[PDB]
This record gives sequence, structure tokens and C-alpha cells, in this order.
Amino acid sequence: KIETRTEPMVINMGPHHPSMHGVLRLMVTLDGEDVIDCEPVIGYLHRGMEKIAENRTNIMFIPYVSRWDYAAGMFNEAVTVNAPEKLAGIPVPKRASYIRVIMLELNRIANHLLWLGPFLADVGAQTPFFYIFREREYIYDLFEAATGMRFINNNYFRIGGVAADLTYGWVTKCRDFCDYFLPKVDEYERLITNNPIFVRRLQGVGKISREEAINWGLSGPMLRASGVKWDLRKVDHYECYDDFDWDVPVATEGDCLARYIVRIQEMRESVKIIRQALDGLPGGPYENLEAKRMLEGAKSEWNGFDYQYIGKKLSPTFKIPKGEHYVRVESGKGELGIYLIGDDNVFPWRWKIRPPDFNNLQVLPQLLKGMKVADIVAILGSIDVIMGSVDR
Amino acid sequence: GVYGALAGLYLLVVPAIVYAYLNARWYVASSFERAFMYFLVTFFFPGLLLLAPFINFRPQPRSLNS
Amino acid sequence: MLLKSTTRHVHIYAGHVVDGEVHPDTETLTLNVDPDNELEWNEAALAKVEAKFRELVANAAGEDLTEYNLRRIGSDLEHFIRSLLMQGEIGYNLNSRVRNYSLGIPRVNHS
Amino acid sequence: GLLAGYQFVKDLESAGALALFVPPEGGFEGRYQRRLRSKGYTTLPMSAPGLGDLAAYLTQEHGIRPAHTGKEDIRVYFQPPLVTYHLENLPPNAKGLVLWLIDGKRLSKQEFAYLAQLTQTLPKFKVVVEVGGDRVVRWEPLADWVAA
Amino acid sequence: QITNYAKEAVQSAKYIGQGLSVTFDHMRRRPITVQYPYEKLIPSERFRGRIHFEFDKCIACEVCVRVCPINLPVVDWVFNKELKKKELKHYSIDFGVCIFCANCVEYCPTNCLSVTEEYELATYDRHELNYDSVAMGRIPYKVTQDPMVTPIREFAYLPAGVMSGHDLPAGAQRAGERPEAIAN
Amino acid sequence: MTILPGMTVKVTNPNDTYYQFQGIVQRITDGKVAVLFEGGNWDKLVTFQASELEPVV
Amino acid sequence: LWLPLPMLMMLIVATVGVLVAVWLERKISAAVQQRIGPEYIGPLGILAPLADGLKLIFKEDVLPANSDRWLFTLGPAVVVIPVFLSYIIVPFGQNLLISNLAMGVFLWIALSSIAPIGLLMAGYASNNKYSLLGGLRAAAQSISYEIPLALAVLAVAMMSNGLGTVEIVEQQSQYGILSWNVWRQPIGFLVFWIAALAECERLPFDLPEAEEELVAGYQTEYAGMKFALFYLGAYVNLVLSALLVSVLYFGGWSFPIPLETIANLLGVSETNPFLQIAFAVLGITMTLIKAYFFVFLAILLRWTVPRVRIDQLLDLGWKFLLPVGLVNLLLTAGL
Amino acid sequence: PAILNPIARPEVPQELAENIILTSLNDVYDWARLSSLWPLMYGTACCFIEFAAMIGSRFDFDRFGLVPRNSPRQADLIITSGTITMKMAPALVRLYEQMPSPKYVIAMGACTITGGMFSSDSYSAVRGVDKLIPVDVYLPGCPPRPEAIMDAIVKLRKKIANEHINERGNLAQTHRLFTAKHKMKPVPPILTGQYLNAPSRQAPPPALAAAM
Ligand code: SF4
Ligand code: SF4
Ligand code: SF4
Repeated sequence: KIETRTEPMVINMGPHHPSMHGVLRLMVTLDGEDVIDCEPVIGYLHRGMEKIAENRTNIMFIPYVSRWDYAAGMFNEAVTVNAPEKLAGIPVPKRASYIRVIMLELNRIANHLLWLGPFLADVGAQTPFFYIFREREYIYDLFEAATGMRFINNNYFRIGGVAADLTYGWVTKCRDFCDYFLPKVDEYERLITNNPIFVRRLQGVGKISREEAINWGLSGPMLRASGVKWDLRKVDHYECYDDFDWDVPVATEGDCLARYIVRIQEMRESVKIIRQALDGLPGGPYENLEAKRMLEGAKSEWNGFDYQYIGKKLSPTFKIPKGEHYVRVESGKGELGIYLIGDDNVFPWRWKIRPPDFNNLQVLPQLLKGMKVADIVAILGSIDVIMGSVDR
Repeated sequence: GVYGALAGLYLLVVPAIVYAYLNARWYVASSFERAFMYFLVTFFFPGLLLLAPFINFRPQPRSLNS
Repeated sequence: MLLKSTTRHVHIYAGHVVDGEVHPDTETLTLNVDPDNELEWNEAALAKVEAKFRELVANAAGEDLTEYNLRRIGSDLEHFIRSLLMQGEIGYNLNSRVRNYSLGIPRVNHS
Repeated sequence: GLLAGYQFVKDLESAGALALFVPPEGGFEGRYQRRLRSKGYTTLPMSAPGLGDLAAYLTQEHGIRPAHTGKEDIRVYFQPPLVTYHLENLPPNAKGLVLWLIDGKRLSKQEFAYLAQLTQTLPKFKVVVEVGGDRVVRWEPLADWVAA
Repeated sequence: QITNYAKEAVQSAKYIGQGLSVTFDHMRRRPITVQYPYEKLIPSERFRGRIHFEFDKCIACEVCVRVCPINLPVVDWVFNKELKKKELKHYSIDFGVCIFCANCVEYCPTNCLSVTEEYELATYDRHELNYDSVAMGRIPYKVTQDPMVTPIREFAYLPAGVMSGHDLPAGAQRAGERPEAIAN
Repeated sequence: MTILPGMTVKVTNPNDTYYQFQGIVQRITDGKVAVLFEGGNWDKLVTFQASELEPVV
Repeated sequence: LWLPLPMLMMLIVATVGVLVAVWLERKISAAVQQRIGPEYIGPLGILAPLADGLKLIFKEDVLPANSDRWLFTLGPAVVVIPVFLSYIIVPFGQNLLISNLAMGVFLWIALSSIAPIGLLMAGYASNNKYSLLGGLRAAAQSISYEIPLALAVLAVAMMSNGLGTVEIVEQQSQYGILSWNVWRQPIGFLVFWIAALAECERLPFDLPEAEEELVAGYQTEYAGMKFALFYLGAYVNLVLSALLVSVLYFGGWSFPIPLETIANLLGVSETNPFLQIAFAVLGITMTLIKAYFFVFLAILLRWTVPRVRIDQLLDLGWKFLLPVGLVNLLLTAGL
Repeated sequence: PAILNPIARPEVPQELAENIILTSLNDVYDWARLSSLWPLMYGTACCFIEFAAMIGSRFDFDRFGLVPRNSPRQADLIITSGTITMKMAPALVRLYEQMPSPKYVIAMGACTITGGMFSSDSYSAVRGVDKLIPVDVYLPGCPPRPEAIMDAIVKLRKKIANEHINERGNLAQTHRLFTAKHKMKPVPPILTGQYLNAPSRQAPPPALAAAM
């Protein structure tokens, strides 16, 4: 039976784990009310993604990739198609580059909204959990129109660009959505900054210094929430993200309150990049791009290498050239990189996914040092974890 | 406790006319009418429970004129 | 600790069972084939898997007592019960509420 | 209404090929394959889109090709004919079997009529093809449903 | 003291007074919800429901197998040297193994394979999902041609301005396909 | 007019998600016709009710 | 066999008051989330409290592996028969009374103290680490919110000059609505309404494991009929607590004259037979209709305040709700 | 032989005689289980978001009577929404055995039917949840639409009504226990509950910090 002893009690968080960020198992040991140690047991969603890619071509592996960070979706397809297109020197058209910025900034909104709902229920008020997913369902139908699926399994990113152009009533439907969602971003911010009970669960709870964040290895809104200002869309001049004006959200506090305000400010800056890309589109709307295809179809300023969704539709037997590689994409959760080295055949020789959450979950034992029992899911909900990215 | 005088006026004949009202105006009702609509459920609830498997709120078939 | 190897048809535990409650031991291994009645057994083939269960326990009695090694025994039993279906010894249960045919569909031999 | 008797079993022995119109939220169709199963009739609930040609599936043996998934040759699993393999396992002291096809509304009318004319040429065998929807669960023969 | 508990109680018992009012104003709004079996929501023009098949179009070349992520579609074909052209005899895509990525409908020259809109495939048996060539060649189930479903539209298909599909009497998508053929 | 399996029709009714999309029809049945729309990347055929489909030459 | 008609007719009202609250829980919480609630069963969910309770009768109520059999079965029974017995107190109706006990607002606060024992033999007897921890957590929470709950009853005991619940509603019937104790005790209503909500509702409770302080609390290893006492007995405690809000502070069976217009939450005709049956039945169960307003307010308050932790729950009953309950008892007196 | 993987002939007559009264009680027995069955809040991989989108406002979870429970005992239905590896394969059977016997597992997504996209070459994925637990309704899709899960609930609801009240005996597991004694060396457990307080994190060891 259960006895009452005086030694520190170890509780198992269990692989059941009724939460929306995967399947962890924390063997966290308690000291009455404070924790003293915690080991995370990962690998419950290790499907062997790296061994699969050594027997997949690139068009056979593009459906596989949007399952690591399945909150994001096409952020996984961004790193995937950028690994042979930056190695073979394949030019991406300018219009397909701006569709990639449009799709990735909408994924970061959906990445942060799937983070936000479970995080607000873990820190207190459970009523925005049903009103946040309604706002993610608008982003689902924007991908369901352009691609053939809601949030993942959307084979849109290609090696020579993107799979197809947008639908007809699409560019006017962010102007219905991202002109309606942007008033609600400040509504989500005033939930925690106002009502000063939530700040007593997030100030100093899971604080990490700047010097320990670079050493432990962090990226995205967990590194930048310690006062680092490192963003790979600004640092790496990545696919016409440098054609816009947008500020990097930094909060030099380190705590979980700094991680909340950065991720809310990433939602706000993403709509800024979206509106600069919908108006900065080269051919504009597709129904107006196709309009100039019929009036000046012989040889125009349109129908060029740009103003189209792909450079050249490559064969399924596209051989990756020989050479090592490491492509980086600033996801909504951090740096999602892959270490591609390929031989001259269609299968890569090694496909090491460097996930943004695998390197942020190793700090979770150190953040759970002196924190309380009710502030364990408040820490784990603020790392923005998706297991499946951690375990692959 | 009456036998069949005022018991049937609360258990039988008035829940049938609320179910005529609940089927017609439940989703089209306004913010003030729905608050009275929730009151008719909780007040006539011992009568609403007996004639529950004898009324269905399933919508009618469409015509498909296109 | 209760090291166990629980597939659909094979539940190998590291311990002995006293009336439902499983107690973790070090010397013994308990096995009940088909917790759900998907296959209609008989007296002949239930002893045929005992010619396989005590064979694999005696064969792998030089290795470690881990969940990986109990899973290696529980897999080869589950590959042996499937061979009893392909030999036509046992058959599928029809009184079960599920008819999902986990060990392959019924099929005739050589068209 | 609500208190249903055993008129569904008698209509199946009369017509042989019924066509239920169940509520689309489910749960009310299966109360009539309990009255059917109480009268000795066993039930094989299959899926109507999953069947191929009903001649080559029900009364003839079919070569089902499993998922080789790139790591196997093209295997051909010759399954027994469905209605005449479940009849031989069915003992003669009990009555026949019924084909409770769900999602019948994606079957063509040529496959509706083939299931209608088969139930009398094959003894102790009936079908109940769940086709379409209605607010109240109701049945009709397949002979006039193809005549609609 | 006693002059504090009449002032330390007001600071949040009125904040829940301004919180009970906003949640009661959440009940004022119409329930934006898709009742499924009586209002099935219309899929998009690119939605990958399930794969269709044309047996009179598949010239036996196994491009669908080589572009599939798991090489799933079984193409059973003989060479048929009397006619010197390979003619298939069986075709099957075992759904349940099928992720609906639809690489086969994209890399096909003869336009045989094609995605439908029906997502309503759910069997009691795993092997009842191994669709035949004549089971995949069956006609899809359209949401609009069903006299029990009131089909509500999807976002990015409504007219410009409305973000709901319930109180939509008419309209189309928020743009025109060919509006500028006699203008420009 | 009647529809043969392989002609290019286009939809005419306004109370439909596919307003004016055109493509090759496929597998005409007793009351229904599926029209392969040839839309962009993944080709999609959608059932119709054998009407509101005006072909072009 | 149920020979007293005042005992049978009350028990029909005592169970249909719970089935309203399970219906009102799943429909008000759906209206604040802009979803339907249970459709397709009954007309609009009327059979959904019946369907959730009847499935727990038909399930194999199996015990855990190594458990104390007699303390596991009597676990939920210590929680819920103290809140099934104190329905003999609640006085709905002018001519309807079951028992004229000399107390009963003190007998209810005495009977509600057996409920922390049932949370101790539910945590211990289930015999896992996370439910014993949830057993000591749930027991020490209802312990904390009883002395504020007993001191709010002490406030309405000075004004009523007794603990008789027939006499308590008799002091609020001389002016209809101006003589209600909520107008005389504006603070002790809040001491009652927070402390009673911290022992029956879903908002200040760790039994939903959204914070993961345990596995699922003390009611983790309970299933079937034993969980039906934990599920359909926490709404018995919700209605019983809301019945006494509508007796102590709000006047039970107290309401003004119904000779009003069509906007009196009624029909259109002044002399209607539908209003002669909505006046006679309302003359039988009136404070149930008033308790349906605080059941509704308990569901509405769940989606407003944050899901507060256990360290600030117990620092509210002792550090806040107990001194504001002590000074209210002095302000109810002369001082 | 004659037929591979044969169907055993049911020799019992299944004398399922019943009057009007007992089947009228069987209808209430089946309706009470199909119409308010409580799914476990379970999810491993991507299909939990499509399952959690059905919890939300656009698609109503609690409309068929489905209330999500974060406990195996209170829930009966368990929608396996996610790819299960070699790990979570003993954890899902443990979630399955801790349920009252009208369980009705439904598989959701391609990776609980045949292990869909990891069915080709993956060293730790069980190919289909039906290699561990019996499944009532299968649901293809990757991921399925939230409308497509509510069809699988409707297909499940039609299966509860087929269940008979006198066929309640096969819902309990049969116990064909066997016993063998082994000679495997017992190993101390690898994952003990200390991570930071382990005696290797405080300082780097000698014969390695000299070259640092
Ligand atoms: S991809 Fe098209 S052409 Fe190639 S085998 Fe398949 S159906 Fe035939
Ligand atoms: S949908 Fe995917 S798995 Fe299925 S046939 Fe097409 S490419 Fe292959
Ligand atoms: S098939 Fe895809 S969506 Fe479904 S469980 Fe597996 S990874 Fe998730």
C-alpha cells in the first residue's frame, strides 16, 4: 500500500499526459511543495524520421515532414525543400517566394494560437481556450483553400518554388481575417498583463538568464525572451523576408511572463509581414495575375520567370547533388534545421533534423528547480513544445 | 396531490405547447427571448422529461431544386 | 516494476498472478493467450503454444530480464499463433463483438 | 414511433431486400438488427463503398491485393465468396444471414438491383441496404426503390 | 482591521462583476457551430478526400507507385505480348495505409487518378478499406445532393466581408474568374 | 442537351461552390455526372445532377 | 414503500432539480462557448442528464488491483448521503413541508462536515499515490471553506432569531422583496456564496486535472456506479447549496402579486389557464425556481474567475473569508 | 489445408429469445451507452489537434453526448488519435485495461489502422492499434477532418445499438493463464528519478578536464 515517509517524493507525470503538446513523462521529485529534480522521458513519438529519409526521394518525403512540428505544418516543409534547392542552386521565382512568406507567417500565427489556448488554461482562465481555436479555424480554411488540407499534410512547398498559386477569393480573405484577428491579439495580451493574478504565476517563475540561454542552446521566443534579439529571418537573409519592415520582439526578463508577451508580439508582427506581402506581391491576386495572362499572353512583363508559382516542375527522379548542408528556418518555436548530406542518387545519405523543441526541452529540468507543483504545467506550457518534433 | 385535474395540466398538455415553442423558436430567438426560453425548460422539466422520446427536433428534408 | 509484454494476443508479465492482481517476481513469467476472445481455441493448440512458450523461455534464459527481451518472446509467440491460423488449426471467433481480423483475413489456399 | 415490435423481421422475410432510411446521427438503425438477431438471423455488417463488383465479391471468390508498401511483391489473397462462406459456417438450425450494408447511398442503381434480385435466387439470405436519410427510421423494399 | 475588509473586498468583487457581464454577453452571440450530420460543411476545390480511378485510362506505368511516399497503389499488370502493350488487370489503393497527400493524382500523364471530396469513409473492418478499381471508380458523394444536409460554405469561399457560413442566402467566392476578358 | 463521357462542360448555376469551373466529365451514371476540373495541382472530379452544365465547342 | 406523499413528491422534485442542473451545466457552458450543447438526444438535451447517469449503472464497476474493498465502496457514500439527507431541510411551498425541525441550517452545516471523511476514504482506498495526494488536497479544501460557510449562517441566525428554516423564510415575507436578507446582509451573502461554491462546484476544484498536480485527483480510480455518486452527487451538492442561497438571503417562496401585464415572465393573456397552472405549481416549488438562478450563476461564474491554485484557495478561506465572516457577525450584531 | 486463417463455426445455437418487454429494456440499455459515451482525452501525434478542434466551438464535441474525460476509469470510448511507437505501446494497453468493459476503441488516422506512412520502413512504430487492442470503427485520413471523426462516432453509435444485453458475457476477458520459470538476470532500472542531482552533472571528471 501507500506509506507516509520522510524522504522526497517522486511523482510520475506519466506518458498518458492529458495535454495538447504531445506525450511527455516527467519523473519529477517533490520536496513538499518545491521540486528538486526532474528527468524528462521523451521518445514516445519517435517514429524514426531520420531513417525514413534515407529511403525517400524529396517528393516522397515532403508528406512526411509536416508531422514533426504539427502545430506549424509548412514550417517543416520550408526546411525540407530548402535543403536541395539551396544545394543545387535551383532558383525560386519571386512570386513563389512571397507565397512562402504568406504561408509561413500564417503558420506562425497558428503555431502561436495552438500554444496560446493550452497555455491560458494551464495558467488559469479556461474560457479563451474555446475562442482561440475558432480563430485557428479561419487559418485552417485559408490553407484548406490554397492547399488540400487544414493545417498539416499540405504538400505546398516544392523544390522549384511552391505547388500551386492561390485561389481566387484568397487574398481578399486575409483582409477579412487578418484585419479581424489583429484586434484580438491585443485582447489576448490584456488577459495576463491586466488581471494581476496571472502575473504572480509568471513573474520569476522559470527564469533563465541570457548567458545560460545561449549556452544551453535556445532559439525563437524562448531565447529572445531572455534579451538576445536573435531571429534567423533577420540574421539569415531568408527568402525575401528582408523586403519588409518588422521589428524583432525582445523581452529582457527571462521569466515566463517574458515568453508570453514575445509570442503575442510575434502574432502582431506576423500580420505586419503578411500585409506587406499581400500588397508587395509581384503579380498581386491570382485572379488578376490570370487576367493579364489572357490580355498579353504572347510576351509580357508578366509570364516571366517570376510572377509564377514554380521555376521548373522537377521530375520525381531529381538527384540531390553531392555535398554537406545545413539550412535554417526560424519557426514559430525556434530554429528548425536539418543537416543534409546527400550522395549523387535520389536518396540523401543523412537527414539529421535539428528540432527547435528538442533543444528547448533540455532546459526544463533547470527551469523546474525551486518552482512549485502548480507551476510545472506553467513552465512546460511556456516552452512551446510539440512532442513529435522532440522525438521524431 | 390531484389525480388527473391539475397534474395533467402541468405534465401533459403544457409541455406539448412548449415543445411547439421550443421547436419553432430556439435558434432564431433573441437575447431576451432565449433567457425566457431557458426558463421554460427548467420550470416544466418534470413535464418535459415524460414527452421527451415522443417529439424529435430533427430538421425537415430539403427539396434540392437545383 | 512489472515488466510486461502486452500485444493483442500475448500478455507476458514478469511475475505470477494471484487472482487478478499481478505481483512482480524474478523467477517466473505468466502468459495468458488471447485476453480478448478473437480466436476460438481448442485443447490441442493451447498445448501447442505451451510447446512454444516454455521453449522460448528456456531458450532465452541466458539473456537479460528487460522489457525488450520479454517483447522478443511475446513477439515470437504472436508469430506462432499466426502460424496456427495459416495451418487452419484455430479459427476466428464470431461471438466476439469485433471482427477486424488482426492476423489476416480468411482466404482460400492456392486460388 | 417509439415502441417498436418485430415488424422489421416480418418485412425482411416478405421482401428479402429492404432499404432503411435512418437518422444520420446514428444509434437508431442498430435497434432493428437486434430484433433481427433475436429471431436467429445472424448479421454481417459490411461497408457498401468497400465492396467492388458485388458479383465478384459476394457469390464469387475475389483476389484481394494487400498493401505491399514497396517492400513486398504483388500478393493475391483469394478470399472466399462472402455470402456463401458465411452461409456454410452458419448452422442449419438457425435462420439465414442479413447483409447490413452501411453507407448504401454511394452505390449505383445497377448495384442496388443486383442486391435485390440475389436474395430470392440465394436461399436463406437477405440484405438491408442503409441508403439515404430521414427524420424517422423507415424501410421499404429494394424492388420499388430502384423504381423511384 | 474592520475598516479594510470593506475596501479589500471591493477591488476584485467588482472585477468579477465586470466579468460576469462579459460572459453573459458571450451568450448574446449566435452559436457559430457546424452541426455535422444535418449541416455537413462543403469541402474546398482542392480538398483531397479520396482517390478516384479510371480503369479505361490507366496505362500500366506505375508512376503512382514511384511518387507515393510508401509506394502504396498496387498496379497488377501483364505485358500482353500478343498486342505489345501492357494492360493492367487489377488496381487497388489500400486506404487506412493511405495518407491523403495525393502525389499519384499530380504525377499522372493520362489524368486517370483524381481526388474526390468525400471524407466520410469509415469502416468496421481494416480490410474493407482496401478499395478495388471498381470501388474507387464509384461516383463520389456530394454534400449538396443530399436531402438531409443543409450544406454551409467554408471560409475563403464566402463573399468579402462575412466570416460565417450560416446566414448566407446567396453569393459566391470573393473574386471573379474571368472578369477582365472584354475589359482589357 | 445530353452529355457524353469526355466533353468539356462548365457549371452554370450560382448556388454552388463551383460556379463557372470547366473540365472533362468522367463516368456518367443513371442520374449523375462527375466532372474532372483540372484545377491547379491535384485534379478533382465532383458529382453533379446531370444538368446546369453548358458545354463549349 | 414510500408511504408519505410529502416524502415522495419532494423526492421527485429533489431529483428533477439535479437533472435540471446537469442539463443547465451542459447548456449554459455551451452558450458561453458559442456551441450548442447536447443536441440529438431527447428534444434538445433533456435526456442527456438521464443518459449520462444511466450508462454508469450498466458498466462493469470493477475495483482496482490492491484496494481496500469496504472503504472503496463506502467512499462515495460518505460524500453524498450527507447531501441526500439534508433535503429534508429545504422548504419549498407554502403548504408543503416535510419536517419542522427546530434547526436545520445548523444541521446542514453539521452534515456537510462528514463529506471531508469521504474524500479521505476515497483517496486512501483507491491505493495509488496521486489519489491519496488528491484525497488530502480535497479534504483540506472543504475543511477550509466551512467555518466561513458556518459563519454566514450565523449572520442570518441573528436576524431570524433561530435556526428554523421555516422561521428564516418567515422573516423575509413581510415585504416580499424589500425584506430579503440579501438586502440586509450584502457581505455575508458573498461569504456564503464563495464558501459554498468551494465545496460543490467545478471552478475551485482540482478534480479536473488541468494543472496536473495529481493524476486526476481523488476520483481517479472510480468508475461506473461508484463514479455516478461522484458525478451525479456533486450536482446534488450544487442544488442543495443553491437551495439555501434562495432560502437564507433570498426569500424562499416569496414573490410579489402576479396580477401584472404580459411582460411578467409569463404569457399574453391576463386570465390564462396556462398561467393558472404556472401559478399553482410555482406555489408548490418556488425556491427551486430561485435555486435555478444560482445554479445558473454558478455555471456562469465558472468561466469568469481564473482556475486558482490550491495555495491561494486555502489562503482565501482562512486569511480572507474567515475574518470577513467574523466582522460580518459583529456588524449583524450591535457593536 | 483448405482455407488459410479460417472462421471457426459457431456450434452454439444462439437461442436469443426475448419478449416485447426485455427488448424494450435493451433499447434503453443501448441508447444510454451510445448517446452519452465519454471519450478519453487521449492523443499522441497530429490527430489530437483534429480531435481537439472537434472539442471547440466550430464543431461541437458535446453534441452527440461526448464529454472528454482525463481519466481511464471514467471514460469508456478511447479514440486512438496518434501514431503509437514501441513506447506508448505498453502504455496504451494499460489505458485500455483500466476501463469498464463497454469500451469500443475506434482507430483514428492512418497510423492507427496500419501504421500508415510509417508502415514502409520504421524501426519503432506498431503498425496499427489493432496489434494491441481490439478496434470497433476504423477511420482513414491523415489527418481526418473533424467532420470525418464525427462520422466515425456515428458509425460507432450504430454499433452500440447492435450490442445485446444477454451478450454481456463476452465483454470480460478470458483467462488462459500459463506459467514458466526463466533464468534471466534481473537488471536494475535505467531511469531512476534523479536528473540534476546525479553525481555526474556537478563537475567534469578527471582525466578529461586536463585537455580542456
Ligand atoms: S499515375 Fe496515372 S498513368 Fe501512371 S499508372 Fe497511375 S493511373 Fe496510370
Ligand atoms: S494519396 Fe498518397 S498514399 Fe494514396 S495513392 Fe496517392 S500518393 Fe499514394
Ligand atoms: S497518419 Fe499523420 S495525422 Fe494521422 S496520426 Fe499518423 S502522423 Fe498523425
